[PDB]
Amino acid sequence: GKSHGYRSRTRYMFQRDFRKHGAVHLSTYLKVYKVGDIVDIKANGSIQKGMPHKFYQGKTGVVYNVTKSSVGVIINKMVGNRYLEKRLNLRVEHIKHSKCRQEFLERVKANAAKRAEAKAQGVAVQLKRQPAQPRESRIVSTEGNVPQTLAPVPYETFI
Amino acid sequence: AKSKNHTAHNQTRKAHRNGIKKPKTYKYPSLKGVDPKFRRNHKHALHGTAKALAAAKK
Amino acid sequence: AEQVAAERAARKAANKEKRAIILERNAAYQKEYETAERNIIQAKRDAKAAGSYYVEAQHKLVFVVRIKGINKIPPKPRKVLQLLRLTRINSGTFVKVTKATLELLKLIEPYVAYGYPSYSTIRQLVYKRGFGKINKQRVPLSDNAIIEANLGKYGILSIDDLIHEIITVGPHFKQANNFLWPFKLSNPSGGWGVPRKFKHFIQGGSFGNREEFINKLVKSMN
Amino acid sequence: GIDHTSKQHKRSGHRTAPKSDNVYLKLLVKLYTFLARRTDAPFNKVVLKALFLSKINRPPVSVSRIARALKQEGAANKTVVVVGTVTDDARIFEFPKTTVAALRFTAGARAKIVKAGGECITLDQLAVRAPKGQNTLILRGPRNSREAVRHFGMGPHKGKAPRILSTGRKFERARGRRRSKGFKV
Amino acid sequence: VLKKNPLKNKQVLLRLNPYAKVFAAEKLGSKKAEKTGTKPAAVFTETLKHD
Amino acid sequence: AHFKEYQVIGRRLPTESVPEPKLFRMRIFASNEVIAKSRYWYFLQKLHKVKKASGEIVSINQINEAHPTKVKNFGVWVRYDSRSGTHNMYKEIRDVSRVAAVETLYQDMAARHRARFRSIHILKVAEIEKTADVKRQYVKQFLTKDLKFPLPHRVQKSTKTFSYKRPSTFY
RNA sequence: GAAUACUGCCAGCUGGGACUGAGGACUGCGACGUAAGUCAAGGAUGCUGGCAUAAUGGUUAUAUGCCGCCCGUCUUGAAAC
RNA sequence: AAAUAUGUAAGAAGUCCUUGUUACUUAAUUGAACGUGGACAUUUGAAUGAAGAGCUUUUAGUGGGCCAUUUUUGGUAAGCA
Ligand SMILES: [Mg+2]
Ligand SMILES: [Mg+2]
Repeated sequence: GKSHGYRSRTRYMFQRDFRKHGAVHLSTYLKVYKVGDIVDIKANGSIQKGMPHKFYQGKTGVVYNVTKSSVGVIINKMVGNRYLEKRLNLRVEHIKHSKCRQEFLERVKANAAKRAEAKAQGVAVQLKRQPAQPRESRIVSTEGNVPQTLAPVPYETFI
Repeated sequence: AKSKNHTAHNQTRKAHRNGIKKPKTYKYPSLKGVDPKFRRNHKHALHGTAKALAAAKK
Repeated sequence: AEQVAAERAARKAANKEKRAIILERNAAYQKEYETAERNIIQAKRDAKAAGSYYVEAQHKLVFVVRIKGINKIPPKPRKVLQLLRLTRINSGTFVKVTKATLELLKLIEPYVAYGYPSYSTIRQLVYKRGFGKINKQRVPLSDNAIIEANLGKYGILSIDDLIHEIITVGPHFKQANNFLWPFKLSNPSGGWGVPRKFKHFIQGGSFGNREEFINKLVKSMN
Repeated sequence: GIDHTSKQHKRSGHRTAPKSDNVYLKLLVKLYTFLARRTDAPFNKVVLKALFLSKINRPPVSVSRIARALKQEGAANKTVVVVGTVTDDARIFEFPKTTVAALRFTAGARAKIVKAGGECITLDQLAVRAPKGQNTLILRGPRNSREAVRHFGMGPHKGKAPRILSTGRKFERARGRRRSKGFKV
Repeated sequence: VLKKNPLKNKQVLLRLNPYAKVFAAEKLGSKKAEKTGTKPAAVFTETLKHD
Repeated sequence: AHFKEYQVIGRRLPTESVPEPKLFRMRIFASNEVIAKSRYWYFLQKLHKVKKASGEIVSINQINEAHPTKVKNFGVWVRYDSRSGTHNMYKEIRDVSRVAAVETLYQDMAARHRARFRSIHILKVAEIEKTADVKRQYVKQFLTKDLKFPLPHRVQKSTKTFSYKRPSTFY
């Protein structure tokens, strides 16, 4: 018959990695999570308690509950034609903070600093990001850079 | 009389007819599943805060 | 209360200062266009004289025309065509050239023909097929009062002011472009020039980037 | 061919020109569609849309709700407006000297209001007293208090009132409702 | 009631643009450029004629 | 189509670690600028580690023929892909200009080997400055002293569907 | 030291042909005019001829050119042997 | 160890400053959560488009499918599965 267990098809997903097996380092236990933090989920195969299901591997969610050794995380799961709210109790070995959130907060504080310093002059702050604009005019010189003519190479076996 | 077993044909079209609407998020989400020792203190903290604000703006 | 002479004369006078402002603005736009293009030509000549090469700036505007019909389109290019407002064959739209829009143009490469429009074809498009979107209705332009009523918040007063905002991609290009209804062109008058359309323009077909040959095609279709 | 991004030719889905054949209601919506077209006040558009509504979208508004609305500060001399009916309430004992404009008044509500010194006013007299809704206060009854909305969205772990005729013991209190008989919902 | 087209119909052309009258007066459509006597470099022309 | 020759000069995009890249130049026979720049980037992706997103084109210039009314003999070295493998060929063409010579070359390869434009690579084309370096008989035939030949069997196409006399093929 | 080709622009001029004439007092934007006013400026008017009847037209039969498989049903699929 | 697909973020329900509550927590006004008061507004925090956005009730028919490109399994293969 068919087989769809709780950890089916999780072979390479829950292998550890090359040459970093063994016990886990103490930074994962010394990291501090608060309610509202945004965290990434990546399971550790060395810890069998508090494991996430294989669906939530690589998923990103929001902390809603902090307990003794675990963290409650909220994920949005697509079921059919809508998203449902899923609450997960995961031990802290299987989560880490999302770095995109702290990058955005750094942008927020630097952006507020720019607005605050330029508010003393009113110099059209222009605080929105802009994407890659087309590159403008330039003059390239041939002083020591005379062009070298290239041609297609004929065919050879090369074995 | 064998028949077709399973397919996922037309399913994404059926889903995207009326969209995959994101769930509605709210200020003050539900406190169910939150730790009872936290909620038991949170009730008294909000009660004291409401009493202090009522006495301030009475 | 006669009310047919004094208010009419005041309206005529107010139109006279509006016409004078439009006239001097168009004089300034014509002067800056010709000085800009002559400066580019002279910069190329001076680079050739000095022995360097003048790499001109990449074009900041494309015109995109939908070439393929509405049947049998994959969902991601279909959604990109809907977001670029090309829901009909022979429909055209100006796009500001950015990396974020170049990825869309790469996505819908096999169903559009796009390129770099010139001042002449921009002027002919806006003058012949010029339609604004006024509370979700397609209104022909035909008078500067419509344009100064709807885009006068963002400085645009006349049809040539709108043309200037399109060609020199200014701060309110997004507002001017979304005010402009998508251009409904016809089939080309002399034909497509190729026996078979849906190959790339490099392959001898029609789709892709005919980077500066889009003016001939759009002037034939317009 | 057009690649349509929406449904073509769809109705707006909002009811205009109400389905009732009441000639006085049609006169009232004629008066208020004139007022909504030309008085450029939002009150007239609000009461014009409220005039179209069906019976379950026009719940009754009690005199206790009217008095509770008048106990808001700075609202003691406003004109209460109910697009619908006004019923009385024997659970309240004192009533202020208000003016209430409404479609219908019950006999008890009209007696209570004119006994307290106030007055009962129709919508056209409201229009000629306050053409732009000057110093008014619109009240609405509770829509989600009907018996029918109890059963709306019935399912597992909803707590949402099964459609049943007879109640008591042995009418759906068993397997599927307590864990001693199978499971609990 | 009817869309009259500019680039014909000089009345509606002048209605939309007052500058068209003085454009036609000065003949800016056929404007004579000022000639410059610049010559390209020998490195440019030998790079061009290089095989 | 009717071919034109362009020089296309391009380079990599300048970085802080290395400004002023080496400005490679190539000669392309193409119908227009777009096809010329596409073929330029095609051959530079075959030669160096660069692509169009990582590089730029600093110049494109049409090179027209220096003496378009001198009759030359050109030797052309070509790669082409057959149905089973890749081969090198050398063909020589007596013609008045380089673009017309490569046009007749493309027609000749498409006619005699069924090789398409996507399969033919032009290694080089060069004018043979001296006679008796010509190695093919079909072009060495036209280099003889006082070359003259007749044109037998003249066929004159008519405008009318009916002719009122038996035609003559004298020339 | 020129010309010409090629490509591109003109709010340059101008000839022929076809289809359409919706709307129905005025209002608007304009242009030429010092002004009165005029105009190709928010949709056709002016002049003329023949006929005033089966002439146009409608209907119907036939002929010609091109096209057209038998309906209803079950079915993934029916003109179905 | 790709390509293609795939999660999250791109603010006003935000950031910063000050100090109120608690029976939680700390050696400790230490922290946790929710707050009072104050400051930051149209470039309010990338692009493009929006055709209205959100929400509810009720009910029909359907629950034999098949074909094409690409990936792919069994089979020598199949207009095969
Ligand atoms: Mg196809
Ligand atoms: Mg064809």
